[PDB]
Amino acid sequence: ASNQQDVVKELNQQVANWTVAYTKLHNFHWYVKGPNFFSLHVKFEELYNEASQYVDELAERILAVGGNPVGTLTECLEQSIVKEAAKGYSAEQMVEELSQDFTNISKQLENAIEIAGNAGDDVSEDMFIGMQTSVDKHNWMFKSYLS
Amino acid sequence: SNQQDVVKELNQQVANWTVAYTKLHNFHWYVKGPNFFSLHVKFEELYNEASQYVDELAERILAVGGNPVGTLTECLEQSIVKEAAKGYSAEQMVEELSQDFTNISKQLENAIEIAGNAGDDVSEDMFIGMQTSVDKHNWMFKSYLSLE
Amino acid sequence: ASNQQDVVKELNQQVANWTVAYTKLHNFHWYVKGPNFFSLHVKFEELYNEASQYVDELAERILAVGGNPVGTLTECLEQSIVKEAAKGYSAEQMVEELSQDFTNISKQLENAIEIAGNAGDDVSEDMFIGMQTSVDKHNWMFKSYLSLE
Amino acid sequence: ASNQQDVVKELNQQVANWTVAYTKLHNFHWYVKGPNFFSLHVKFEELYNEASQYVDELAERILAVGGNPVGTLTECLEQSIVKEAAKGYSAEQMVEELSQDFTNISKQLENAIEIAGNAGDDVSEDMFIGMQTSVDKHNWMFKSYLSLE
Amino acid sequence: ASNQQDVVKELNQQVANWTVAYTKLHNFHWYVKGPNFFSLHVKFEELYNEASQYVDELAERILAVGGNPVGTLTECLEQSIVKEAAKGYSAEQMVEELSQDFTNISKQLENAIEIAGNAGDDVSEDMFIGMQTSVDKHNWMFKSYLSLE
Amino acid sequence: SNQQDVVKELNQQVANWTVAYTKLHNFHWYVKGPNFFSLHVKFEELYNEASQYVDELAERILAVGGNPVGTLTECLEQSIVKEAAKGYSAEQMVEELSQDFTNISKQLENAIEIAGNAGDDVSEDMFIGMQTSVDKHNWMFKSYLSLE
Amino acid sequence: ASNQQDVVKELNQQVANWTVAYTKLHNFHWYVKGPNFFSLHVKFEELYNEASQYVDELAERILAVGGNPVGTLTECLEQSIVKEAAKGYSAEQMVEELSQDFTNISKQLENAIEIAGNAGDDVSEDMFIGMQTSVDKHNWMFKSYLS
Amino acid sequence: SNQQDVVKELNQQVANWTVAYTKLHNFHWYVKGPNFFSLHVKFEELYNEASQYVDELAERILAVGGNPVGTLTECLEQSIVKEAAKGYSAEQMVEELSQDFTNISKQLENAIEIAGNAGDDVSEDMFIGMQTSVDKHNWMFKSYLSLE
Amino acid sequence: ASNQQDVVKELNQQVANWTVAYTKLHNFHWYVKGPNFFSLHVKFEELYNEASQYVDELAERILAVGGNPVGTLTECLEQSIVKEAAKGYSAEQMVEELSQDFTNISKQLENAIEIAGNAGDDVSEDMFIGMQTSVDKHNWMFKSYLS
Amino acid sequence: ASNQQDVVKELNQQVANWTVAYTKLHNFHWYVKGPNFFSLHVKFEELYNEASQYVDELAERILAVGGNPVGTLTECLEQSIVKEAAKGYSAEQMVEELSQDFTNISKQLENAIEIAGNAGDDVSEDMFIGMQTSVDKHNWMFKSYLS
Amino acid sequence: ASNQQDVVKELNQQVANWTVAYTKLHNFHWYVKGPNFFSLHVKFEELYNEASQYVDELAERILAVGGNPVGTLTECLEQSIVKEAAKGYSAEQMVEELSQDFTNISKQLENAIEIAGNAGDDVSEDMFIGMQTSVDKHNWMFKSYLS
Amino acid sequence: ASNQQDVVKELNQQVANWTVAYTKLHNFHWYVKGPNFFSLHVKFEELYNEASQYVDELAERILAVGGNPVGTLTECLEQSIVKEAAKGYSAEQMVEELSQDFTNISKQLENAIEIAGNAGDDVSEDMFIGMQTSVDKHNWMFKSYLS
Repeated sequence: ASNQQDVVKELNQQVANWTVAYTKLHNFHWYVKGPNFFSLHVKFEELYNEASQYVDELAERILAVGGNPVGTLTECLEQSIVKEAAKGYSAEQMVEELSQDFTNISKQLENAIEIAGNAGDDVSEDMFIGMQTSVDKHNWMFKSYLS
Repeated sequence: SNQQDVVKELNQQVANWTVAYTKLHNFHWYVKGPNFFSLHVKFEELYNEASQYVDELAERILAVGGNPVGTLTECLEQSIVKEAAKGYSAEQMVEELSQDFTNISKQLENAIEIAGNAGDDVSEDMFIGMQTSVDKHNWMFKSYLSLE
Repeated sequence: ASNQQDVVKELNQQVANWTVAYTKLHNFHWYVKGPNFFSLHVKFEELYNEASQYVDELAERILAVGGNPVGTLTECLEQSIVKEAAKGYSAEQMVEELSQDFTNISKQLENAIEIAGNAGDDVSEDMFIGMQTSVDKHNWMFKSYLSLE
Repeated sequence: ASNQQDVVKELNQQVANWTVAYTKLHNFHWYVKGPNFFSLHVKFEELYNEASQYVDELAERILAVGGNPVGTLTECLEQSIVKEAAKGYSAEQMVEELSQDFTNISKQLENAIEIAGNAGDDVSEDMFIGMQTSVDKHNWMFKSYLSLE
Repeated sequence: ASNQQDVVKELNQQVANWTVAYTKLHNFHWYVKGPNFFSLHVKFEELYNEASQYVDELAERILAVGGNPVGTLTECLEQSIVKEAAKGYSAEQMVEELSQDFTNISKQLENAIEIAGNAGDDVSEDMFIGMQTSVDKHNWMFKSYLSLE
Repeated sequence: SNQQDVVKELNQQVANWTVAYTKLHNFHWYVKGPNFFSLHVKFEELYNEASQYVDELAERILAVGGNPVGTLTECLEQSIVKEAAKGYSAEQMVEELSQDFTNISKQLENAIEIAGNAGDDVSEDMFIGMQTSVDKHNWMFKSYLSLE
Repeated sequence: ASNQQDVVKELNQQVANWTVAYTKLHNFHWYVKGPNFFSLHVKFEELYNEASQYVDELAERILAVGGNPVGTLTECLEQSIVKEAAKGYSAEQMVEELSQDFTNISKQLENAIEIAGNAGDDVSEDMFIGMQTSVDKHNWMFKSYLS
Repeated sequence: SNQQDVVKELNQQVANWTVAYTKLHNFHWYVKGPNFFSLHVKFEELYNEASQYVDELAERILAVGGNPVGTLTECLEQSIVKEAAKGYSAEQMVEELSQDFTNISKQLENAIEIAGNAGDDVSEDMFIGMQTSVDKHNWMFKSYLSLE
Repeated sequence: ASNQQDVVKELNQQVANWTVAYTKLHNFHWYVKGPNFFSLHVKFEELYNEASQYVDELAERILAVGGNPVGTLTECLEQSIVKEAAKGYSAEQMVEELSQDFTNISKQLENAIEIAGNAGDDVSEDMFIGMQTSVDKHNWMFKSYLS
Repeated sequence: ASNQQDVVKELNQQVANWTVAYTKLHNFHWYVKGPNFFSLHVKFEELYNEASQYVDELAERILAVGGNPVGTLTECLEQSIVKEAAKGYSAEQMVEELSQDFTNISKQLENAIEIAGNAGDDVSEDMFIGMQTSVDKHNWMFKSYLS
Repeated sequence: ASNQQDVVKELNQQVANWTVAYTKLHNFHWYVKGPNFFSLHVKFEELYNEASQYVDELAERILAVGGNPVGTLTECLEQSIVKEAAKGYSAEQMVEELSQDFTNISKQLENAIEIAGNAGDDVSEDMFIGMQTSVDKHNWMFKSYLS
Repeated sequence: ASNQQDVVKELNQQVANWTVAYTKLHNFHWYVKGPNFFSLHVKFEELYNEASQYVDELAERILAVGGNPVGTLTECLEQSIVKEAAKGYSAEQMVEELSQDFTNISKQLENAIEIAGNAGDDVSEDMFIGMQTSVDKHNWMFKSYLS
């Protein structure tokens, strides 16, 4: 079975993931090179803007259920399954890594949705579903770019 | 649970928010103190949100062939939200809204279960959307009330 | 010689009328049926949105003159000359009733305007005038919609 | 135990339904006649604009789960439960048919929602819910427009 | 072989028609009655706003070719093929008359277009085309509204 | 004064502004001189304002059960505003508009008194609103005309 | 009885009042301190923006009736019943003073409305009524803040 | 040429663009490669433009007393635009759209002549407007396809 | 008779005219003096903004028919019938010259429209008609300003 | 006597100048007459709105550096090099006076910029530069209007 | 060791400071409590949005001068003089800490401005000035809030 | 020979550069081809719109300091270090040339900034800084596009 604290853990996992992703997306936004610079430069910004929205939405949901949203970078770095950007990525490698991150995040969300549903936290469940919706959509786009 | 059970839950909220709509106007008008400007506006944002819920849930009832409660007398009879009493401080207004939102969120948890079991996933989704906002506002109310 | 208190009474009478009308308009907005559904469904919403504006305007004026705006539905139902919706109304019957309500309100406003002016409350007087302007305009539209042929 | 493939089938069923409906709504938008012309002419456009949004949303979800969205009109006509417009429909008959279509679609969506949930595709499930919400709402309006008196 | 002067005559004919129509549309906008009041009340306003745009466009074109735009109501009433509103028109009769006016104007425009082109005034020709486009479109809507059943 | 007396005053303005609407178009088209750009636009702003008055006052007449003048022939018969003559300088156009606005403002002062005495406070308010704009524009016209 | 010149005097009294109030509101906007700084800082700006609108509206009405709007600070300082801001006001004292100013102005307006009406200047009368409407509304808010 | 000949030309385009509307959705969904983001959006802009043409030309047919093709079966029977096949590269999608636009522009040149000769200057103007956009887009397609 | 290349020549003639006019309008926008400075200063900007739109519209039409739009100032200066601005123009002289330029351009457009129509290039024909529409309208305004 | 205090002095000089100018511009806005009425009437309003922006910006900067922004009309009239409007100007005289005021202000700003830079108050220096940019631009327009 | 490299160092110091501040401001935005909740909750969001703008602006300037913008949270935490949020602050303590951070940042900016100017990097200098302008303005507000 | 006249020289150099660039950017906007057509086609338009803004801003500043802004294409071609477009470039070559132009312009601006500052023309200096900021930013993007 699952309880409210289990959902808070799932919520914080995402706050952590997207806080790290927010910076990695800035890194990619700044360092991307090649013929597709203009498209990707903007696409990465659209993505980190969406990431910041998710961070705030999930963090305030944690507050709404009486929990503590991870509020330090040190904590986010410890929990996040999204790793910081290495050095020297080509445009292709950046999209490939983001695609893997989104694949991993979507998988975590499938589990988070089940946990929330079983805990009776339908609000958090709905938030995870909305996030998975956009994550899966963007991932399809990444894979198409890479095809 | 069946469709009529869900209609009962939908009307329960139409009633709650119709009463809350006027109570929020009351608080909007009578609020006093150094936080007057912030709360005067906050209460208006809340009653605008309340009117949206009333129309949304009422039209969902219509969409499933039911009759939305359309008189104040009926809303007063079904609402778990009380009308404003006489004389409140800003602190007391936010405390009461917190009580109301806590009560409504609890009622919604059950409504969600009933809608889901009846196969009314649309109404279920509407209740979830409402509970989302209700819980968010409640956190804000409790934060405002915290002793500094 | 009317006084401020007399004006507050007139202001609350309208707060009550429009609070009741606000919900009656939702009722008509939801229950209207027939070939004119789309137009009326929308028109009734425009009307209750306008009703809410009146309720707030007049209530805050009462506050501006040191009075107490009626803050409960129970009190509104007691003072309102606008009665709650009954069951089984056709679109035509809904418009007919709103027209009668608007005719009644406009008449009350004529008296309220006189009272406010006599009391020297020119601000409340102006608010009643603004309301009567819209009420009469809408009533002409209702009567036109209801005209035979 | 439904699987992803079963959900894609449900998603394409709707892509097909709404692609056909998109054109049927243009037909009604163009051929509607009578005293309610102005309201219906516009309402039908709002409906096909909404239909186009559904087609794209569901098609891109199918892509997001690795499937193939039906990309031809021929295929859509084959799967769609929504049939093309016939000749000589009055405004009332148009609304009656759309109501029947919406009733049929809502029923299909109830099943699609169950399939998606059982398969663990909560995103597609949510999309079907959103669609059913609007379909049911519009249907209530159609039925109200069609009500006698 | 038409000349610029012939085109100015065609331009003023329309300035006159639409100036008269501008007021006739206000009349219909004010006097329309019946269950279609809300839709028609608005439609007639959209039409006179469009009429005002035509009057200014064509008048300033006449200026652009060195001519004199008819600048008085008396002159407009003299040239206009659009007659002023009579009393006691039902909504249906109003739409019927506007349809006849639009049919008459479209026919005049067909000739005006030919005259402009023959005179080498391709700008005025284009303006007449734009006007005929809208006139014909509106006329189809009027005729659809008027269709029986 | 009674309601019909007020309707007469309302129609008087519907007539005035319907004629002024076309005269302003005339001035809008025929204005010439170094101030062409400013006046060409100013006259358009004025006729747009004129159309608003016509519709507002006409619908007030409808709201009191009267018949708004709906033909140009009738407007020409009741208007105290003359149609544009042939040949004006920019200075002459503004001078005539000033004359018209002065005349209308005077007519409105009486209309306001009539409406008030008849108990038609709504029409009175509409006349006041119009007089407000009319007087403001007239000051601007006179300023433009002042010798530098 | 009252005449047009009497109304012009009433109009100029307000142009003067609000010209001085415009600056006092800036002073309060700049010097307000305390926990309510953010709300009051903005509220005072909204008020001086409204004040500037009144100054222009009433001044141009004076022009419309053939009068001369007070156009110098020296003149406004001589006529205004609104006094310039002292030094060291607390947030509470600022609202208290504005409330007194609005009370005084509303009282002047009641008289100005009567004067204008008796002079047959219904346009100016209407302008005074519109001003009194907002002045009374804001005063209610000030008193509520102070309650 | 007569009015019915023009209606035939108008319906030919309603058919073409109704099929193109769905093919553009197809390309919008299936496009892949490093230019995915630019083309994904470009194709959407194109189908939105396509829907505008369909409604415009269909209502022109109505305006001349004709019957606009209102079923997919009829559009497929009259369209010179083929439905998307299975499997395209980004380059192949743009190449096919270029072929379609070249074909449509040629068809429009004739439609324009027919409309003009029939005295249907309104339909002629609509065809010209469409050809304007079609030719502009085609230049862009060819530019995208140029070997670097 | 006329062919597609003849139309391209007409299109380039206008691209050239308006490219030169764009700069002359800036010159007038900057150097205009006198009591009407504010009106003309803005009017000239509105005109060069419209000029830039025409340049792009006609140039891309040339591309659409397979031609080469004049893309250098040297070429535009060689083809343009609009001459660069002299020195010391009064406001009146500026409007007078623009009026003459518009008269000349409208005359060229009448011929360009005939050429395009005879070549079967109805799209280009329509573009010339739209340009002549605005050119004639603006010229009427110039003449009225000068009357 | 400190450098920063000298900068505050320069900031207050401008708060004073523009507070007085704010009212003088209303005066000109109301009393301007002649064939250029419509243009100047609006131009003067655009100028006082701009002036109000300066007063607030500079006043709050003074606050940002721990100083006291002049918050009374009495004080402003004492420090301002901009004098109140005299009686009955012609439109030409109004523009001539504003041009002289702008010339005087720009000269003061040149000094203020050097004082701010010398004191290391680069923020205030930047604000003075921004003001001088607009002042000089408007002055060029005034001179052009005056021929 | 070059002057331009010293400027990049100054630019990265700020990218680091604001990246950390971005998250600390989210923390305060989420955890703030008390009667001033509504005002501070929004104020802190306005501040982190502003912070995100700085990070991108400065990061891309570093790129414009051929440098490497710090693109990892790990790096930012090392260089930032802004420390992560501690446990359970009162609203007053949150504002007090931000005020100290802003005071520290403004002091760093004063130096960065001189370094940039000395290196002839006037673009970076201007960016630092822009940042200092807002930082100082916000700090004045924080201090006013704290009395 | 005066310092201010040297600044006018620097201002005109840029008015000339950007007037020529305005047309070269239209050329590239029209003739660009290849898979990056859509991105570059729009990017080049954004650049010429920006260029038009510079020409007007700098031209009117020259006017603000009593100078004569170059108002003829003939003059611009003579002073501009930006050369007109050659025949048939590849997309890559277009970006390479713009990058070199931007590098050359930025270098000129560095000098112009020092000249303006030395002459005490801080307004012109600020304008040059603003231009250099955008030029350098665009150049970083061009270089990134080129790998």
